[PDB]
Amino acid sequence: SSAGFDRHITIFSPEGRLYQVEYAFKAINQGGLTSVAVRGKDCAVIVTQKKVPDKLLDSSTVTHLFKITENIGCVMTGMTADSRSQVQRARYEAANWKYKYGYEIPVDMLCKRIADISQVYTQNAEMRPLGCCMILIGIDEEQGPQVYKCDPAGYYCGFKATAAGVKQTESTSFLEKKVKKKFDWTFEQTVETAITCLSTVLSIDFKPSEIEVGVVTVENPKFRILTEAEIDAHLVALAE
Amino acid sequence: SRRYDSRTTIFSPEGRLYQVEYAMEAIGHAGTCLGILANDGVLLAAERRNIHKLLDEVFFSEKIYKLNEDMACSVAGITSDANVLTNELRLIAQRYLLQYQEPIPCEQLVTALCDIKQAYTQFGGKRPFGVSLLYIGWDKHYGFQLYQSDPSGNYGGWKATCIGNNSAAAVSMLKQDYKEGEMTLKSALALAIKVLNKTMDVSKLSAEKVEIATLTRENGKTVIRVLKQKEVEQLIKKHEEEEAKAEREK
Amino acid sequence: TGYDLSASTFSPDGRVFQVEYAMKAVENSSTAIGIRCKDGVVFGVEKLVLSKLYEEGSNKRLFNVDRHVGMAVAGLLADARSLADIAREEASNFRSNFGYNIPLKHLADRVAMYVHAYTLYSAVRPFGCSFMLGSYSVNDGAQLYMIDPSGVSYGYWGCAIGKARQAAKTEIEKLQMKEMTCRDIVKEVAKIIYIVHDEVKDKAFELELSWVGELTNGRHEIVPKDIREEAEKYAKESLK
Amino acid sequence: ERGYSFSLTTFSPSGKLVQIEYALAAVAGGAPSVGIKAANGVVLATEKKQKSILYDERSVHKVEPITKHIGLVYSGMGPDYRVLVHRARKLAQQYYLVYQEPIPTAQLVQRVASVMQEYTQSGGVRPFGVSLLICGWNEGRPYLFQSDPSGAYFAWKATAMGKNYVNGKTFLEKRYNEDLELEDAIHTAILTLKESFEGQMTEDNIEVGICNEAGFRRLTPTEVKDYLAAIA
Amino acid sequence: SIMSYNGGAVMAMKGKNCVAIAADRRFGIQAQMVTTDFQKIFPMGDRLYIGLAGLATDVQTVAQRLKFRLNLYELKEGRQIKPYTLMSMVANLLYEKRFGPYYTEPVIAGLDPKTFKPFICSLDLIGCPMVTDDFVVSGTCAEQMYGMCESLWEPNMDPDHLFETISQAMLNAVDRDAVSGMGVIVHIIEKDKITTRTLKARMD
Amino acid sequence: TTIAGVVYKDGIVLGADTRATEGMVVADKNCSKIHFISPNIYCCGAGTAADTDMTTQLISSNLELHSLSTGRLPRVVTANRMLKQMLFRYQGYIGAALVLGGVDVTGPHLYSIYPHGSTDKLPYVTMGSGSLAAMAVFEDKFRPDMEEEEAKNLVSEAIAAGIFNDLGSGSNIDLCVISKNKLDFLRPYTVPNKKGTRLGRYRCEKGTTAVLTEKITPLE
Amino acid sequence: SYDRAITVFSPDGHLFQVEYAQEAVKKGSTAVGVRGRDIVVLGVEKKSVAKLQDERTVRKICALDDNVCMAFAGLTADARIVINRARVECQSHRLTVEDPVTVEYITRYIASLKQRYTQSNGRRPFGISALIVGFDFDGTPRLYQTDPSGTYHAWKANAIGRGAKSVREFLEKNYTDEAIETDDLTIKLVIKALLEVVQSGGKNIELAVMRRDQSLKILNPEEIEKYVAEIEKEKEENE
Amino acid sequence: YDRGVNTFSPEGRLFQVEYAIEAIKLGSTAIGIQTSEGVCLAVEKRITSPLMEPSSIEKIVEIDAHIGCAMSGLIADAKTLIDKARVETQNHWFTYNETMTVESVTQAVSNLALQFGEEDSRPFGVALLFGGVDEKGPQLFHMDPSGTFVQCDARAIGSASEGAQSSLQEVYHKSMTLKEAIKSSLIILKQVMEEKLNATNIELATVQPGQNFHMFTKEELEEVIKDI
Repeated sequence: SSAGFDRHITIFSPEGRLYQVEYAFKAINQGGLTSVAVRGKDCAVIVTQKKVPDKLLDSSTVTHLFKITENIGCVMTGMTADSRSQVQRARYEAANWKYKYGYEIPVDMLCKRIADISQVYTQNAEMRPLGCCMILIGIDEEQGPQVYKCDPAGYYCGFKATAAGVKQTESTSFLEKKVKKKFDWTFEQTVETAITCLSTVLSIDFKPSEIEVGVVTVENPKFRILTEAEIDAHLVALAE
Repeated sequence: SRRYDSRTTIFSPEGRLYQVEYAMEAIGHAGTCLGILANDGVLLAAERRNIHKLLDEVFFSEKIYKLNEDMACSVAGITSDANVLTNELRLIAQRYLLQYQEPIPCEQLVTALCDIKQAYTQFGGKRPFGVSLLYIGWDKHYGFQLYQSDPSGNYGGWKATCIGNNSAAAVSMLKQDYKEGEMTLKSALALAIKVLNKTMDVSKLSAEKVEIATLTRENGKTVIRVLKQKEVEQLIKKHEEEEAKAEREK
Repeated sequence: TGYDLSASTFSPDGRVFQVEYAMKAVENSSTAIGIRCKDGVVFGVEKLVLSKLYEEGSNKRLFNVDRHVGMAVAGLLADARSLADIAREEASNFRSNFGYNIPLKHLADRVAMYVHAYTLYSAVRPFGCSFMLGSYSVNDGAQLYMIDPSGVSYGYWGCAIGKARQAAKTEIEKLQMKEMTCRDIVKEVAKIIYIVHDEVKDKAFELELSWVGELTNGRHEIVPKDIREEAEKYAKESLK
Repeated sequence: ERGYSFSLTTFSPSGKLVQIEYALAAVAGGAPSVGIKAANGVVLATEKKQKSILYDERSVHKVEPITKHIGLVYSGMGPDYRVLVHRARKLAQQYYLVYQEPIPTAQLVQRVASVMQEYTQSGGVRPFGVSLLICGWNEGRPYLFQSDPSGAYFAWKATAMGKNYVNGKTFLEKRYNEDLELEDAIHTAILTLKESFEGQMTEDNIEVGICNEAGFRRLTPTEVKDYLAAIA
Repeated sequence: SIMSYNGGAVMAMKGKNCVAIAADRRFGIQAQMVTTDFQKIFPMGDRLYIGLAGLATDVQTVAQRLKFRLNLYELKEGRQIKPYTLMSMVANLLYEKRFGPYYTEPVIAGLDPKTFKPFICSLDLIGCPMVTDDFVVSGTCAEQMYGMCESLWEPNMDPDHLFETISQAMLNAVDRDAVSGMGVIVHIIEKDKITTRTLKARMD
Repeated sequence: TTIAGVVYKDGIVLGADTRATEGMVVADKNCSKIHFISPNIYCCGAGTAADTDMTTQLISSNLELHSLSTGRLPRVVTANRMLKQMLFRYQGYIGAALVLGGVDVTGPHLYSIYPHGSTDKLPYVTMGSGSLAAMAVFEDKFRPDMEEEEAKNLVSEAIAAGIFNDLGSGSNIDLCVISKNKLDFLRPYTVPNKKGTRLGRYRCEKGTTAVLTEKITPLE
Repeated sequence: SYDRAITVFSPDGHLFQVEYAQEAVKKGSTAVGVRGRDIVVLGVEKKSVAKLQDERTVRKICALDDNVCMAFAGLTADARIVINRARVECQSHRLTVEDPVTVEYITRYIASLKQRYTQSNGRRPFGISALIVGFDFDGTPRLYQTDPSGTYHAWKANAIGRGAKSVREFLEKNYTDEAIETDDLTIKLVIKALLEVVQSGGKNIELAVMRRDQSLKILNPEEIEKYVAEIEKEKEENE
Repeated sequence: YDRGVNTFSPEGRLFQVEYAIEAIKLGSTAIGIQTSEGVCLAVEKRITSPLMEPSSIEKIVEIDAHIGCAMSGLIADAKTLIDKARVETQNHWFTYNETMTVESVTQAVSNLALQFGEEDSRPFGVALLFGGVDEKGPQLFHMDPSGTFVQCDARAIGSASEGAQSSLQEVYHKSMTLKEAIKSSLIILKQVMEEKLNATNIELATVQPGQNFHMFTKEELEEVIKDI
């Protein structure tokens, strides 16, 4: 199943596999983190946890939610040093869309340009292919809300509900039973069904100081990050 | 970064070099081409390999490539490496014609390509080409010519040579049946169907399994004619009529 | 083995050892602590007197990047002042292009992306330094950041890097840095680095302190002699 | 930075390029796909199953157009495909800016396969892990070509790529003749993709694109449901 | 000027199922002829010609750069070149020297190979193609050739009257020009055969 | 050269003449001046006829590349942004005066691009040599939100003012109407000027021209 | 650009890629050359003809100018690119200093080209050895040879190729002063030399003499058929 | 297994610089002696074959009119250093209109001697003696493959280097004459070479304050041999 330096660099195994990429997928799992994204009928919600183990650390500088453009937000998993470098590219690629083409970049075209860059790392046998993932949300005209994931292999797809991190398979098994019964989704139900995803997988039943929620909706297309006070409003209504 | 370097350029402690000998090992298998001349005209007999029943059979040729307006080549080895060489000496002949306003002599086209082929065996840390190929053509200095290239970068003039899988068996029979300057372009065709009767293990000589192209000198034309599949099989059975006559009467 | 020679290869469980091996080189440098007060940041470095032959004021592990930004380093000292040169040069391009003094959330972002850039290729090694950045502005207050050799940065109310890291930050959270001004902090900065480094390991050591805030009128400079003599007067009362 | 500038693909002592032989193993483990030309147009049909019900199937596409009259499918790994699509999109433009003419389908495969051969010899790169099927109707007659990671190409009447490709080629050999219409070739392309799919072949588990003399186009799932109905 | 340094005149004219091209024979330097057999029409495949007029350097230079690019086209593709395709090829070659331009004005005339339909066009010195249906002219004595062709052209003409019209168009206009003359060669092509004739002009 | 455009209540009407004048001599009588960019965007060209051809093909190649990648319809502001960024780079050495018009998702949009890189969105524009004559018809008889029969009558009237008053203009009037669902490109919209009929028979016969040398070569 | 040191030192003081290339010379076909006082005579053996090839495209004796000839051994692909780089240099000497190239000058160009090429980055050394033969101005016939490490070196008689030690031992017991007496008698030394080598009994040998004012003039296999008769005829009667 | 070319030893020196020191132990031996009357400088040739022309090889070669050289170890890469020295003495004459001193020639070469690597490829495997008469009188220098040079008074380099140095420390004194320094060197070379001593196996060259660099030839040379 191995011959040559196929364990070390990005070349083909005798089985057709290539191991340096599928080693990098489980470099995401060393963060100890899990993020959930849910698309609604007229909105898009990202929820993720934050774990602050110290009192000496400033809790306002640990946000994994990042604002890419004025109308595009994202969440980052994996290791922190590679994830913040990939946000810096996505800020740069969106500004060049506006300068060259004169209008706001669609969120699927931005995920294509990130996945094309990540392809080149697993295409040359020199670079290390950036072991961190990527989840974007955004409102598109004549498409509504839409959610995309980009992995460090260069693959991407549009989702309807999304999990990434340590507890990915347990969260998606919860969500696929939720979506196929096909209830209609208001704004607050998508907030409710996203918090109760990682509250039943992780079994926490938390207070509002450990999670962070970004949202976009077609009445205010600005990507906005919720205050902990209004996080608490959805949380005490979740406990009926 | 020096741990992953494979050093495709260095010598071996016995003196020879391994990389092109592995390429000329691969040039034995996968293909069969041969040529012959003694008089007005020269031919390329090549055997097709993929004879599956689902193909379009287009592009006028399979292993024959027209290079100049009066010369062509037959190729053997890695087919993808062949497509880069064939459209490389195709414009070596054109940049000659741009410079001198005269068609290129057939010999110094071969030397120009075999210097590009030699350079990869010598520096750059680069995979050489596993491609050997034939050359027919005509020029005013010497007439009909026949050359052979090797992946090391050395060429040679010939009269009849094969680079097939059983090429040693073909050469051993070409120097058993031959005549210097008297094999006209009908006896050579009968001799061509005799040789690939031997080296092709698929017997009975399917007319779609081989390709034959001839280069004859018409006054200002130098006609390169890929002969069609309607006149192969009558040349096939003509070899078959005489062999039942010669066996029974001996 | 073989999976840990270059920084371009992951391990078969998905982590890079050349960064982890360079993180181990930090805990052989001694100790650098820095906490921020209510209205400023105070650094502190205990300096090992290796021999008598060196001069008092040699080989300072406490740099001065910009007019208001300070740096305290811990690691292989040649890589320390090499990172100090690009950070000193990065702030010069900000003032020349944008007109004003660089903020810390941008300065530590540009440096950490420069440190991260050497954790990807086989041609270069990761740095063997971790360091702290602290400053004060009149429009933003006090700031305090810290950068590991992987390239991760966060905000802190107080941090510690060196040999005894947990044994230093255990006593930092005994303080109350939210309300103290940067005068009584100077006595408390020195005290928590006398209780560390028992006299069996080192014979004698050197105190070196730093200081920034509006009491220093925004400029970064060293403490005066008389103030750090008060802290060295407040040294030998930890024997009770 | 810089590169490596040495080929990591060398000749074996048995005379075989081993990395290209391994790249064909990744092609054979891809999604199955068939392609059939019949006398007025070419049918390209593939097999696209999302792993779960959460995926949006109307987001990505296997069947891609290159120009007005050239489509292109694959069977291999995903991210390598989108690279040489964007390469082949550009190569059709530099032919058009010189000659003011849509590119022939033969000359596109001359230049796409030249990229793949150039990419298996140069320094510090692994070869592609995809094989292609390219259709198009230039000057009336249609065309159907197949490339490979080595850089060669062929001219097929009908062929299959992906898993169980050796069973599809026996199935097409007992099915295809010279005389079929386009709607007949659609019906036998679904009949050969049913050899290897799961139990439910719905309107969104497959993806079909056709050429005419009207040009290349890609079928919507409405009439794909009508072709999937009254099948097998 | 620059175009008046050597003279020259090329005319093409469309007929029924046939097309003819004509040019002068003089080579000279501003007052002084050197020879009377200078080639200005070049063959580009069967039933497709090109005429060049302008500076005598770039006439021989473009006609060799174009043949360099033509043989690469007809070997990479298995077919001959369409007359409309060569018009885009020549226009690409001249526009590359947008600021270093060649001083020539090409004229292309030929039959479409599958459907035998005539085609004529002309280009300026930086590559603006202009297809017409009656005639194109290029060279120094341009205005004299418009008075001929606007007064003599008929729409549907057999190859006999096509030859006599383009002959009287060239002989009367070039005689009125000073730096052009010394003989006129006429190529008239058609789907079955081709014809080269030289006319009895003033050697004056 | 006289090109013009207008924005009516549903779409955009563009118009032009068909003449290319080299020096003071009419070189082409049927030169088409309205170009293809996308299936919803066209452009008219003026100035150097070789510079406008090689520019309008470069941008139309990139928008075919761009729209086939995004999979949706191009926008008019993208063709505006590609043109004025590359004309500014060549510092006005490329003489290209363009009237850009199209109907994207946001509606109809009409631009005018000057060969140094300055653009402007306007409800009606004229470019070319006889543009001052065509402006006076627009300036006297424009009304916002006209019907397409009133618009086509207005543009053909304005192009005719550039025919009968400018020396370097005047032949068959081209038009094109772009709407949200219809593209009517039509070159001979009207024939304002004919050629008079010949009177004297000038006809020669075979044998009236002396031939020195003839050659015959057959083909097949 | 491929930057890698190919030729490096050994731990005892050798350059292994150099002396591996010397063994590629040590199995090429044998080339023998002596000099007379008025006519030089050098001729390779082992033509190894297979009677179906063009006899002129297999030649290993070429000319660099009118006065300078050259034979070689080793592998032929590296040879004819060193030759073509020598043809440019000896032509560029004439655009400079007006006289034709002295035979010592063209050996220093080949030897210095060959040394620095065992010194650069990412290049295996050449695998050929040469014999440069010419009669320069003022009619002084002399010859040289070139090691693959690049040490040019003059001789009175030499031989390279497969079986070169046995021929060099044969010449020292045979090279007298009166052996170079006649122009036909110096040829009888070379034909006696290569017949004491790999067999080549008139059918695989190709001598080529130069009479200090001619170009190279290869004798066809009729005088070698005549010379090998009489060289063996004198051997027939004495023993 | 394979190191790079630029690696330190655990004992700290290098690898391929130290390997090139071993390579000059295979070359032919050479002796130079500094005397206040002038610098004499000799070598053997190591003639291999009777068919070989003897004078085509050389070890003494001149750099300028007042500076000679002597090479050992390899020969083919010594000619690269000789050409850089000849150009350097002419650039100094062109720009300063004087003669470059013997010491400043040597450091102009010794800076070149350690410049290999993987950018812009191995150290040179020769060893050189530089004899010359500048304005400080006669000089004698000796460089290294490592690029380390130092003034010597009687230096013997080659395969018989350490055997000759011991026999040379006993006969040298600071008040020699050139006529006896020439004779004292050929006594040493008579011991260490393989073949017998004659007028073709060796050659000499002396540089004087009065005249320029003079190389002896096979007519004035054997009167030293017959009067040994």
